Amino acid sequence: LSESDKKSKLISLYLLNLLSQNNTTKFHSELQYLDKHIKNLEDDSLLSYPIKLDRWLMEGSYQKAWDLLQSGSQNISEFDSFTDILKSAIRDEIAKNTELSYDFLPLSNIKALLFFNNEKETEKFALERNWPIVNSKVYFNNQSKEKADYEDEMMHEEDQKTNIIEKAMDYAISIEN
Amino acid sequence: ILDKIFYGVLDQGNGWLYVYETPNQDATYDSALELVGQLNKVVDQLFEKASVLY
Amino acid sequence: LHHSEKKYAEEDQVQELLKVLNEISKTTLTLDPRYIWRSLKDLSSLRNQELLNAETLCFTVNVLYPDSSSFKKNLLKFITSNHKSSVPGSAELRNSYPASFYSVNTEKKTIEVTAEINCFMHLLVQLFLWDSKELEQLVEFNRKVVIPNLLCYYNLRSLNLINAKLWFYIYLSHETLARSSEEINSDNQNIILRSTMMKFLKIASLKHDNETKAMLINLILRDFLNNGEVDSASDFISKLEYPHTDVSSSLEARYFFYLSKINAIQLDYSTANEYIIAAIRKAPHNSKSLGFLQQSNKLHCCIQLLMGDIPELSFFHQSNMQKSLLPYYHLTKAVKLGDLKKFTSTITKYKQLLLKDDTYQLCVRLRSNVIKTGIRIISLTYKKISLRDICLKLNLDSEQTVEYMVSRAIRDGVIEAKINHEDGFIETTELLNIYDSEDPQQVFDERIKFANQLHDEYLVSMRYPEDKKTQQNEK
Amino acid sequence: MSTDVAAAQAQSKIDLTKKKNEEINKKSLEEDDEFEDFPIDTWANGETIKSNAVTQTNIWEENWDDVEVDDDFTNELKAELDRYKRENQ
Amino acid sequence: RVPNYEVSEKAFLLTQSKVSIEQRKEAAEFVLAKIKEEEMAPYYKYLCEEYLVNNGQSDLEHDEKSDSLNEWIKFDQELYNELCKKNESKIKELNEKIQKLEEDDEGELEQAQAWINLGEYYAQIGDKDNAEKTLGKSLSKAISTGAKIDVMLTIARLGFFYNDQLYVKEKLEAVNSMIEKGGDWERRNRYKTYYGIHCLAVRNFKEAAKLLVDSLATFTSIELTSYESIATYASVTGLFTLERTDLKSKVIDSPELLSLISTTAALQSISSLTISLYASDYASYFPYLLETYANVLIPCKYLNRHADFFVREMRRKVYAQLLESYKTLSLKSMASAFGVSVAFLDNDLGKFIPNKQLNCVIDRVNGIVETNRPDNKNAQYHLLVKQGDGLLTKLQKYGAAVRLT
Amino acid sequence: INISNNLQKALTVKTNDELMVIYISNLVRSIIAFDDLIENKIQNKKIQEQ
Repeated sequence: LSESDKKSKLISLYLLNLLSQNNTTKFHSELQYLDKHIKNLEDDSLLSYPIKLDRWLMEGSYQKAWDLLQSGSQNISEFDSFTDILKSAIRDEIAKNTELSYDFLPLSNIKALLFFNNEKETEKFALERNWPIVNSKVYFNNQSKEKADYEDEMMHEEDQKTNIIEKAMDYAISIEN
Repeated sequence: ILDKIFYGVLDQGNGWLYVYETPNQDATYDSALELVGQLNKVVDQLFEKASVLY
Repeated sequence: LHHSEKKYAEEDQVQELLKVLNEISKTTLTLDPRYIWRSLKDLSSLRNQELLNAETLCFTVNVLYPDSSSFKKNLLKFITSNHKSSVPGSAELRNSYPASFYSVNTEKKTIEVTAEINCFMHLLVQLFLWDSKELEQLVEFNRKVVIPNLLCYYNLRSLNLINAKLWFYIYLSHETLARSSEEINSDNQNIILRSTMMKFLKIASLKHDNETKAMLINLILRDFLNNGEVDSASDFISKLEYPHTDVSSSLEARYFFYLSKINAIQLDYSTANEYIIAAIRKAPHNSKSLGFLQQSNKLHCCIQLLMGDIPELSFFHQSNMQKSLLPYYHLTKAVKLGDLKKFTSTITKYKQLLLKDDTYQLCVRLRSNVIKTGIRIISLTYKKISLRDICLKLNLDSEQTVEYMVSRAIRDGVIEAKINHEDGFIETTELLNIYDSEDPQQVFDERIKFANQLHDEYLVSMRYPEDKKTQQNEK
Repeated sequence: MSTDVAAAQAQSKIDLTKKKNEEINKKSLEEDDEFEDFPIDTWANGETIKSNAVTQTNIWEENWDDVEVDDDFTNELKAELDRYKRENQ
Repeated sequence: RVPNYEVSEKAFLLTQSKVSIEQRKEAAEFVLAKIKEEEMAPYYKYLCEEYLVNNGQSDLEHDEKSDSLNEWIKFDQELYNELCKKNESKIKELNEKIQKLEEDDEGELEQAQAWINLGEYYAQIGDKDNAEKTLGKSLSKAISTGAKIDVMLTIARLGFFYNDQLYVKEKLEAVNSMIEKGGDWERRNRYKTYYGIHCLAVRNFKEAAKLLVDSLATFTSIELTSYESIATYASVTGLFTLERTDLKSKVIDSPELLSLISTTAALQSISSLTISLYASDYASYFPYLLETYANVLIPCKYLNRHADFFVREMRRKVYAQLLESYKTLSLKSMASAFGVSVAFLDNDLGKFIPNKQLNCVIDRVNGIVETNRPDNKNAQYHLLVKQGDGLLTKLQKYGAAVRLT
Repeated sequence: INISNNLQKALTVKTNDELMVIYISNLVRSIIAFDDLIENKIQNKKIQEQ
């Protein structure tokens, strides 16, 4: 990567793209290759934009990740093709996490936490993450149960969890070999 | 409770006393402790004899 | 002078030659020949330096050669030319050498030893490069000369075992060249070297030779790590044919170290830790093994901090390598105490130190790990703790912010807490009591399985040496 | 100290002439020994022996009371501040 | 011989700035007088050297800094003039004694006795080096068997003086080989007292408490240390290791400790602390603990090293008793009871709970200290699997290793 | 099953004990077979002499 001067922008764009697609594993695998030739030979000048962005999401600081994008659009060039996608990544991750963290929120409180902007957005995101609204309240407990029914439709689960009867047989026969 | 003649636990904040008088270990677990302890020693001892290969 | 020195040096080599010769020409016993070449090497290294550098050439002329002599001659010119007492009538005798065969038998030309001697003669070329610790001509010339000749052999069991050790030196000097100087040709030659190892991995598999299979695999994974492509190495280990069949334990130790790096950064620390412990165990423990030991102890500790565990303080203090584990004693402390301020300050000093050992990459993500440990302390001390109290201790900006951070952690199930946002506290949900669940059956499945593994392994190996000994004569 | 019991791994694997080629070979790809490299680079590693009583070499078994700050000054503080508070309760 | 334990203790106080200058300046005045009298000038060099930085700056063998506030550790040139003079007077006598008694009958025994005296004189002036050599020649030729053990224990005595753990250890190893050959009950008692101190300096207190509590009951001061130091040192190490039931048997209801009563400030300090732990009082425990540290742990050289551990464990032990006996507490009641506050208690607990000592949580929201110490099967299963997992690994290394060769 | 687990480990030590003890025998046997080769020379020499 390169003898151009366009390099610092383009390389930055390579990293940015991967985070909009939500792959942390692929982001490190790519970052590691770049990492040798960019380190103090190009520093981090615009390359600090995708790396700090990763860093805010790994800490769990989705508040700081939200703000970063907003401030990256007061320096808007061609960053706008990803900011729309990258706003979605934050609201999603907060939603998968909070199934294990709450049992319910009112409509005000679920807006404030996951950052929805408009009232209609609060209820629309509910249908998609399959939480019912009952009495103006979203319930994460229902997602819990929905996850639970999928486990039971496994045909994988007899041998995996293992019947008590299979385990005893399993131990017995090793000796008999 | 430290004297250990009825050994229960006192609730300062909810103001109850519960009495516990149930066994505080199982016999097979205690006899197991002696057993695995010994095997730990033994394997070191074998190797001392079996290091003639080295 | 020259003759007296070169015959005396040659005579000590001829003894070493008859040891290898009997095994390869009567068909090998795999395990025992592999071990003799390792010992051979150490003596040979000293012998080349001693009593002139043209003894190696003199030896070549004396023993039967189809044209191997010209390869040794070119090499001789780089290290300063000598060709005296290294020509016939000072460097020829056919008698008492069955590794040239008798005078009468050479004339008939019904005898063949040009093959097996050529393969070992290449070891001398490869050693002479290593003894000198020179590069230049020697890097490119040895690589060029020897390799078409291993591809001119049809590739027998005896012969693959031998040529496996020629690869180490070709790799080490290329890498050493690449690091020394910057040109685009070095990048260019890098691709052709890799490809040659890949080609040769496929051929030796057909033939079922283990020493060659393992060797190439190990060298090429290091090449992927240095360039930083995870993608190539991860595809290369999923091909999944690495041999344990007729290898050394050092080889196993090498392999495991590469898997740990790949697995650690692909955010699977559980399995990366389990390989790096094994890498150390499988590895011999000595002072000629000090790089391996030092770097595997460094890497292991970086892996525990990535988990959220703290390596033992006692690990660092009672290591006799405590001087270089000075950065790591510091990080393990910074993470424990949970201070953000201490973690930044420490990495700033030992940025360079970490960059050397390829543990700097791990440390960028240990920035995340500070926060996590600090709230693991908070979970164990306090079971109900208001949001404000957490913010005052840990200097966190808002009550909303710290909830986001705790959510991330309890998604991964480390802290195992549950937030009450409305009610304005976080309530630890861990209490265990799991002998009441069926989970101890699953723990017991592994331990019985583990014990089982040894019960097979002893049995198969034990009867194996005994067979030979009865079959063979005894006194 | 290295994984598990260090003394068991010392006892297990020793020098042989068979094992010598292999130890070196391993060590060289990793590059150098990185215990005699280090003090050239840093200009000595300063391991405390004047600041701990179980040093950095570890005479026997280590205190983990050197991670904390002497908590006697703290308890001495704690007590006095309660007496004044206690008085005026 | 005798003045070594006295000098060492007194010399230590000076270094420490946690003790009041009133105690230090007394200590120096006593010991400076002993230093000229006994010629302890080689030991006096050792002292100013060993620190270095923070005391031992005001000398004529160091350039003066403001760091040292003793100038009672400051040499004289007069001191050296007597040193040499005395060294010659005594040493010269002893030589003549060897040369006389090579002639006279039965030189195996006699020559050996003058070499025993050479060590005494070297012990006196506090040079262990030349003593090592002269007592080595005494051991080598014919003397009584029990006298060989006394000779070794003298060498080891000098090793406590300088305070090298590795030297004392080796000297005590030869004693414990020679211990049942002589059969001597006399140098077996002596062995527990010497070997007491070594174990006291080790972090292991379990062996320190077994030797030092036994040695109370039949205690030897013939070429040994005071009972005052040992009764205190014995109480400290017993407090840690013994549990409440055995605490009662071996410390409090010890007839020997009873009879010694309160006559040393040290003794009074540790005695208080064990009783108040025992009888379940908490108000008075908190100021007792502070006093024990100030007057007992610090002046002692060997418990300086275990000073911090004592404070942690002691709080941990009193908590344990309380936490066992209660399901729930308030943060209010617990704090008030020990005699601290709500703000202070919250910090004390944030040390020991994340290390997993007490197995308890504090509800900040409610205002309670909840107890959740597992005593069930789950706790027990965890202990068991830790023993088998160290086994499975150790089989894997020994098994594999033999498989290759 | 807890008690079954402790027993299974205990046997793993017996089975490994048997392995150790064979390898000692094989170690010795390597040396005994080596000795035959030397010893022949000693036998051959006698026939010539006597």
